[PDB]
Amino acid sequence: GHVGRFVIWTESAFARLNDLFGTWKKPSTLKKGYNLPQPKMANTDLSRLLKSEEIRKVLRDPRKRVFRSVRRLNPLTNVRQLIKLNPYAEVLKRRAAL
Amino acid sequence: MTIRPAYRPKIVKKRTKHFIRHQSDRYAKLSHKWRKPKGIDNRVRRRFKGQYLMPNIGYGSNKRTRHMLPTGFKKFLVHNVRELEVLLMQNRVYCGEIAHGVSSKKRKEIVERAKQLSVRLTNPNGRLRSQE
Amino acid sequence: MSNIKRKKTRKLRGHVSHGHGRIGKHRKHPGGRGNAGGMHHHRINFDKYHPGYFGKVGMRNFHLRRQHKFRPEINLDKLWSLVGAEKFAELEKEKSTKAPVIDLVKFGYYKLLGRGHLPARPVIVKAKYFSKKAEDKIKKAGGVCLLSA
Amino acid sequence: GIDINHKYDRKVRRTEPKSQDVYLRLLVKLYRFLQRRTNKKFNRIILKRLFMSKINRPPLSLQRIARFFKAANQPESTIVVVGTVTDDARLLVVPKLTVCALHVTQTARERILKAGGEVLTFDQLALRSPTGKNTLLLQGRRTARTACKHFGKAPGVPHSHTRPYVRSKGRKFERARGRRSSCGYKK
RNA sequence: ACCUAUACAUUACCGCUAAAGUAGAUGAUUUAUAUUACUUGUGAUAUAAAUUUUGAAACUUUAGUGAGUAGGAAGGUACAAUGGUAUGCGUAGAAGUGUUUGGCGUAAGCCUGCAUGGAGCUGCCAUUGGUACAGAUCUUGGUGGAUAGUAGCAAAUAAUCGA
RNA sequence: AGAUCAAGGUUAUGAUAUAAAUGUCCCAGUGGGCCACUUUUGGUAAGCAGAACUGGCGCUGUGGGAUGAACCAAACGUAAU
RNA sequence: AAGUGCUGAUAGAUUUAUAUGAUUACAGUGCGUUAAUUUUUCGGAAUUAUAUAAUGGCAUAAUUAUCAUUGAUUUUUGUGUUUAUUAUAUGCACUUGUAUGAUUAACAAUGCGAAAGAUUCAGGAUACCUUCGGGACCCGUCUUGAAACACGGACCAAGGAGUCUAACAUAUGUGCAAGUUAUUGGGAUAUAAACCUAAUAGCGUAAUUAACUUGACUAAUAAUGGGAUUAGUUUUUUAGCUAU
RNA sequence: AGAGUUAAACAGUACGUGAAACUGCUUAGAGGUUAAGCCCGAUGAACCUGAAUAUCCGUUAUGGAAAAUUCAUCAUUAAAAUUGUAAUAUUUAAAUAAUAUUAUGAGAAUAGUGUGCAUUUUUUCCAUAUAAGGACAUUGUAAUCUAUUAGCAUAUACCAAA
Repeated sequence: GHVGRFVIWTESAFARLNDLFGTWKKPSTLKKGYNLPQPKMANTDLSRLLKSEEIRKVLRDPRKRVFRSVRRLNPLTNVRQLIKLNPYAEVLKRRAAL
Repeated sequence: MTIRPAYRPKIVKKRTKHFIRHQSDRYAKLSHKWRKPKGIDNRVRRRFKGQYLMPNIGYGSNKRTRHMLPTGFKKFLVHNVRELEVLLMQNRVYCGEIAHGVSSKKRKEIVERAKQLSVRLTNPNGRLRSQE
Repeated sequence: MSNIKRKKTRKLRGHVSHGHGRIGKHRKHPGGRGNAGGMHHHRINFDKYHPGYFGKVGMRNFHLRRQHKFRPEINLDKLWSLVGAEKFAELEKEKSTKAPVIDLVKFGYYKLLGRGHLPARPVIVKAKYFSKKAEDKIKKAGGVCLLSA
Repeated sequence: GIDINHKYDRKVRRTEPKSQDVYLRLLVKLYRFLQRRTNKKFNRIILKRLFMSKINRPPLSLQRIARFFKAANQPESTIVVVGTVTDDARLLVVPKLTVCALHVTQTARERILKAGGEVLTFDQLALRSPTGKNTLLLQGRRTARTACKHFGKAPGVPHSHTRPYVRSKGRKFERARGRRSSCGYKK
């Protein structure tokens, strides 16, 4: 089930494969009505498909940070979050403590 | 002499003890290797108090330190020499154990070759045998 | 020859009652063997899902022979794929030295029906039969539906 | 504690092609990238339709390639079909059109090329119209097929018309009691 | 006041579920410095050093969340064979078996040392089967307690001496 | 009762969305239930018999009631506080 | 209600942030107007105008709208007024500074992976023995309910039970597509394989009647013709957005 | 029981392996409570597994040796590729493309020769300077965040209660 045995063609062997499975242009003569199967993807190179300059004039958003940064502090014991969150509340600290 | 890897973590563990299969104390036919009981009036399946404990995924170890050995390394069964050349630049996450099939003749080379690539073999002094 | 891991028995083994129940065990034949009884204890199953079982509509033909109803069929829908479409372009210049000659019984067909909506060229159709709309919708285009022998 | 999340919080869909086809499982690899970096909805419905079975990618004859195209005003809109384009002999003269398809029957490749236009795999589409400008993305009927004719059946309602699982068409095959008002009843 | 749950809460970890991000690497990015356009000022160029693959079936980010018979679905795992493969292992010791050898796995399981053994065996990719046992008064062989010496060796009159 | 025009402000209670909508396989099992508040019929009563509603047990561990299938708290990934 | 002013303790601290993406925006320190005022004299210290809409305060106009209306409450504000309050007007360098990337790290002590040789500190219900505490009924089964005064089971090794087939139906995979399908046969031939292949034949392509009859849209064109609800491609002009 | 034979008698006619069930013997510790077993936390004994080197307020300051070089400011020379141009032939009339040949050019690349070619270069080992030659682990310590628990209490404002 494993494709690709190492193979050796002779000369007149190799010159008959354009008859057995005929060609891309015309069908075959030695297999009546046979027609070579067409792939679902003819160009099949992704790294040149994605390369590409026909596609990278469309692409929008290369989101380049990660933005994890998560921990919830406490704005009732950590004063430095009070003045980040309610900035006016810094004043009332320096007013009544004054 | 091999430095333990890649600035080692602290391997911590939910249970060390292994799970030991209902009624295996009672019978010599039952192996201690766990079976889930399926049977209806069973207090172990039902998870009664002070019966024992079943497996689940909740005891699953940290995904960093999963399969890590005591030495911070992870195993890699080596079976001949040119499997050690796989560990030429994995000698910093993995470690080799020479198989049980590998004979005393070849092990002397695997031990000497793996001393050059600095890997930490987990069983040298196997088939020593300071003999013929 | 069938991949067994996807069969349930690899998986149900072993929990006890193998998928079939503790209460209502997998017994031998708990409803009847076969189409028993589609007229008493399976009747709901037999009407729905098969209305029309259990009767006789009738005309008995002792030893039907399957040649006296042979009559293969063709609509006007094809009729012109039987000549080449590459032989349709030339009569579509327009230039009518034609109708063509189609001999539908030499192909395999007898009855020429009329589904169709065929083009404005004439045709000459030698088939053994007719529809009412096969005769009209050809002779409107000029040609003639003609009797094969 | 909370009551609840029951089910199905597990939403229901298919998320990779079940074809192990090495050509299809590469056009997916591409079209993942053409819809996460160009957020078109045109390109979702190609990644979504590269996933489905062969039911859900039903054939679409050469005449509906053409019968839809001639609904006009887009004379260079390529016809995008995630599936098969077969051939209609009941169409005689075929217009010159450009076709994107997974598979094209050769009796339709011999005709479209002769007209002559193009036949495109889905990688030549994306290297030409990555955002899908000037394309016509069609699909043939999913319930065209005759397995679907039998769904679902109470004889007793005035609307079923849904096709039993007989073995054979004739009299003395489910045609008597419960279908005719003489024998039994009319369903 | 205080004690008390597998509940509540904040944290670590496992899974699930739901979202979200990454693939121009004859590219991207640093740090300096030479030059520089110079826009005051900041970019572009040269040099020197540096970082920058992932079974994309992968990696990264985020949040919620976990009862279960009967029952269904997924993913693993043991057994044995076939077709390919591992330039596999093996009388310098295969299978098996034992074992306070040492670990791995959440588990099924698995690797390894020593012991015995004495000729074959395995990993992977396919496809398959006479494919996993605690039960069935299951089958067939073996063995325990009882009892390893207990019930018992009591009808038919009876033997004893010395050689 | 309809088919096309013309005019229309700010879309017409509240609070919700652990996604909803829809096919197929009507696929597995099930088609012996018991318990309880309030309602209730037969019986003299019954841990009896039979129904209506809601919740449970069945399938369910943990905390409490010394004890317990259903009571009262509470529903259960491995751990610390 | 305010931080008012703290003092005590507890447990915990993900992170290979490139083992395929900011360590930078913040603020905080150390150099470059002024002048008197004050205080200690060794610092500090204080001071105005410096530009606000000014927000709060006062007076007044003004109007929206109202508990109750003598009034009060407003509302849109607007002006004047001074009483205060707040923010903006800190670049260039430079730190071992704070924050923020699930915010744990600075100081010491103890001890040398130590050539073979070999200790220290932590850990090991691995699989047992010793010592205590807590919990803890026997499994399988049928059952509404089993530890049951329900049935089977003394113990152990081997064996041991959802399969082949036939015909359908659905789902998925694959090939070809109005077709498709060698396989009964034949031919080539390398060997019960593979290959090649004529005439059919099934199934599909057209149906409905008990039957004989009959046989699918106005038309050279048309997806339930027509209608709604339509993903999507084309398209409209409009400010308009990044570049221009 | 010695001895002998064999590679082996732990292959001596249960004749390969030799499992379990059950057990005689040795060694170890222990015994009046769920009958014993068992779960979880610890324990004594025993055995065992794992453990670390380029820095504070740096992969910085600085002196010794050795060898040597396609390295220099090196220079020629010989290749073989790479990359990018151009040309021919294969091509689906053309182009594109793709292959294969031909040729240009740059920088690189080895190998050989080469101011001084060891002049201060160049690859490798040694000196002293700030915290210290650690870099780790096990700990007492310290302050920080999260969740929390107990504690003292500067001060306003409110309603009648005089």
